[PDB]
Amino acid sequence: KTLVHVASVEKGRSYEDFQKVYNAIALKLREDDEYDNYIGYGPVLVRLAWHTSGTWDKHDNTGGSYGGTYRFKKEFNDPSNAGLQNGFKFLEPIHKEFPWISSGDLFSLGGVTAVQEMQGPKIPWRCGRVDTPEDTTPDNGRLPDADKDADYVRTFFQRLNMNDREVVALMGAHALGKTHLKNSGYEGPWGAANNVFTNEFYLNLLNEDWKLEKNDANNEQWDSKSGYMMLPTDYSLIQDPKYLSIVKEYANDQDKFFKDFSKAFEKLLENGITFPKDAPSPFIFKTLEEQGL
Ligand code: HEM
Repeated sequence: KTLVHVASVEKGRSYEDFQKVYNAIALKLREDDEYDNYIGYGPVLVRLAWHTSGTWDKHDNTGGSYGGTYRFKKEFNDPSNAGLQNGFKFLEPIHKEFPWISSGDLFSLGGVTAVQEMQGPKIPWRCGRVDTPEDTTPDNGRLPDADKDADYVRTFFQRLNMNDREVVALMGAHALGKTHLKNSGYEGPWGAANNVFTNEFYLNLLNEDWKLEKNDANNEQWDSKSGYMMLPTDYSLIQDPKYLSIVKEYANDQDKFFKDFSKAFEKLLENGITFPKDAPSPFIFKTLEEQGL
């Protein structure tokens, strides 16, 4: 048994309307550049898009991006989501200016906007997520643990209908931002260019000299002398021979990584949603830079 969630376009809206929302997000990203010691809000908005989508369960179609349920306190206060309140606060003035967009559409568009504005690939995006009631909020515990191994990771993502290539591609988002000890019990960035979307995550996995250390929360993480870290689950991508081949591919082919990430990220954001056959095609938003804005 699975619920059906049919996409329904916000009434009367079309590409131009959502490009305006895109633009407002992008301009605020530019404006509020001081966030997180000048990393900016790009990374936390990408994380917010993933965590609001990553509760999905293919078996019964519970969770997922459609209902926008992070706005309800059970999901907002998931310990897995610690730190994401910053993303939500960023989006509040956006939602205030454009109150017609659904919460799910906003959270997922925030992630697309962030990736593109950080020079990542275009991510086609579809509208029509519809807010669902508080009792549809999925319980805590559907997001993954970081202390585990490759078998955990593989098994975890089966629940989101992601294969090895999809998983390795999605994990490349760890180029962005950092772990924060008070949020997750891990500390440090994965790389140097952490508000520009690149394939740095894979290059660092393969080329840094990693040491297994304990951080100040008494948790193990892999650290390099350049001041970078990897979670146990990140490092698992080079411990497993199947993941390791894919890491090598993306480390050696920027374009391939961009294309595969774009597909997997859109899929993650669309899991659980039925698009009517007459739905609009996916939108590909222009960046501020492409618009001369
Ligand atoms: C095994 C799967 C994953 C695990 C265990 C995991 C774990 C974590 C942890 C522990 C943090 C640090 C949070 C903090 O302390 O602030 C984090 C941050 C982050 N995650 Fe992942 N993650 C996974 C997959 C993903 C995926 C699939 C994406 C997106 C496609 C993603 C995007 C990010 C981003 C952008 C940040 C940085 C946020 C910031 O700097 O505020 N993660 N993740």
